[PDB]
Amino acid sequence: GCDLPQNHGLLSRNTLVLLHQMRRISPFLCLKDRRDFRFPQEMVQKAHVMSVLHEMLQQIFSLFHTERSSAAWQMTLLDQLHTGLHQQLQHLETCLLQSPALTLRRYFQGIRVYLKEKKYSDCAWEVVRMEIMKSLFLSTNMQ
Amino acid sequence: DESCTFKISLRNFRSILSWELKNHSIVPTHYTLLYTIMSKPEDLKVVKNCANTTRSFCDLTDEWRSTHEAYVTVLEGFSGNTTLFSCSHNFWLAIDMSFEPPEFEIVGFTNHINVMVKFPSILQFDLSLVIEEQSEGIVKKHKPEIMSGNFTYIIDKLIPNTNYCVSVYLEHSDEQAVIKSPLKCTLLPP
Amino acid sequence: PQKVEVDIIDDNFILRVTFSFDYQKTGMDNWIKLSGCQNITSTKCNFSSLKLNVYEEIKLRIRAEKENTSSWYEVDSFTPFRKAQIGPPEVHLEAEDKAIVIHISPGTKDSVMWALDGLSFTYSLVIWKNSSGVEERIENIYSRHKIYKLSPETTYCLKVKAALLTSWKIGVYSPVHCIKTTVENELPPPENIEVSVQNQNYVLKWDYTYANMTFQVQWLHAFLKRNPGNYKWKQIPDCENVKTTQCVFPQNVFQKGIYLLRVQASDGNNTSFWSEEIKFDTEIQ
Ligand SMILES: *[C@@H]1O[C@H](CO)[C@@H](O)[C@H](O)[C@H]1NC(C)=O
Repeated sequence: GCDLPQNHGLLSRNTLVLLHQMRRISPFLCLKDRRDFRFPQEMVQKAHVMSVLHEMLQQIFSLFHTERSSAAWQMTLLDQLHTGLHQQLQHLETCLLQSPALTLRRYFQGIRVYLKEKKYSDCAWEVVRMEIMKSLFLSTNMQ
Repeated sequence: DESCTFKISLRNFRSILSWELKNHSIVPTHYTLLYTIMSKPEDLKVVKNCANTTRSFCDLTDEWRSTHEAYVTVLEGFSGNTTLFSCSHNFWLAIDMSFEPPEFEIVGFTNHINVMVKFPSILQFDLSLVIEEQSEGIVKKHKPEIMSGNFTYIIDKLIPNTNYCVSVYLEHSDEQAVIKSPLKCTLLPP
Repeated sequence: PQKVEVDIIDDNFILRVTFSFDYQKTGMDNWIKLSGCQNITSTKCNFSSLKLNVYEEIKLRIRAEKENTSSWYEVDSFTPFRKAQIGPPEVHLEAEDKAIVIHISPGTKDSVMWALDGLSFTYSLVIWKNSSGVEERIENIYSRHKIYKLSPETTYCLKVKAALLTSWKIGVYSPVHCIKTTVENELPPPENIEVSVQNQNYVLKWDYTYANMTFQVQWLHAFLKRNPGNYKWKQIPDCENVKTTQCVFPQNVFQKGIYLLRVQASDGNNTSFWSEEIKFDTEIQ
């Protein structure tokens, strides 16, 4: 089996804390730019538990590495977001020894599109970050 | 300018959104509180507890049961036939909420001590109850297993005519600091 | 209409006359015309034009006509992502005296099949000497990886394929590429790097073999080995042109989290290649 470093609960947390600290405007002003993203809550089987997780972070990674993301978030907090997403991914994926991941991804496309629509706006960006944070929390009820 | 600032903590197991005002010339008299969320696009509910309250705080223990959602809230204060101002803010319970220690008593015996932790009888978070036993230089942390009104953990294998100090406290996470219960000390019968 | 089966690699549909392609979403009531896929001699349908939700469960119809008669063929329902194949990665090789630098990127860039999954990419490599046929296999490398310990003036060939761990999807090998390592550099690179800390300052040491040399040291964010496009090796500034085999700077220059480091000997005229990279975790005490 795979045993994460004792300090991985500490890793998944630091992502949430960053996603928090990246907040730019008052989520009030954006209650108009809201949207149900239809997250696949039903998810959250140890092997699955890891796939779904690795499934998600890489996506969170992919979504916040964008040319555009770099233009709506202070760069410092991007780099540490990215550093702690890679380090989580890296030793999770080290366990490559031996609907599902697909619902997760259609889900993430929505977010990719929903933005293109709302035209990479300030509020559009909050909505996402915030949304991501929820989903991550939910995700994070897996230890 | 004018800024409202909010404290959200769990006291006696009751969530409690408080708030203070800074740089307000005319301080209101009554406040009303609204909150919504971001996940689905609803409209502000109006907390009934806290509609038109004189007190500078609210009891959200029944409206905000989810750790994994983000609650955005509008406070407004009226001082006369008027709406003085309206500020906003949001909270993530998993981050913003402080967790006050519960009430506890201890009772000294020959070979052991008896901590009774007075919970209430009635939602919940991923918290862990610590009971901390301080002797000379020593400090054995005790975390018992899973809130039922009075709760009794038994500190055992203790040396008589020795002195002990009990501290109690809930810790949501390693990272976030923890509030410790005031110290209570007894002496074991010989 | 007789059921024809299609296999998808990348953004294309390969069937295995002139054809017209149409598709219907699940709960099918209507058929959409695939543009660029109608009245075409070729079997392969390229749909990197909308056709979003490769994720959704589409059904494909194909019309094939011989002479003046049209034959109709439907296809079993499928989600294209599930049936898709990672085409041959793109490879560029950079040559050194004793190392080959590899920069891989998905072929057919800006694909709609990969989209977001386009950074999830984990490649695996196969490499051998022209003469000796001796083949070392390397697995799960990120998009940028450099291979060391290679004899100079030797032609090495290699071929690689992309893979996605979570998806479990795996696909085609690149075509083999070959490069001849350059003529051995007189200045071997500095070697045996080591990060330790003194007081509140960072100390970084390594082993050069030639006295009287000035060195330049640079770093990179650790994760940035993953993304395949864009990535500059910022040079740690105290280290600028040090005259000795060690460099020290205060721990501050680096904020939390990982970095990479390499160190290069220059004698002002010619310059040695770079040292092997070192993962550094600012949380190394
Ligand atoms: C590899 O060697 C073969 C003969 O064994 C020769 O045909 C081929 O051209 C060589 N390729 C390179 C790139 O040296």
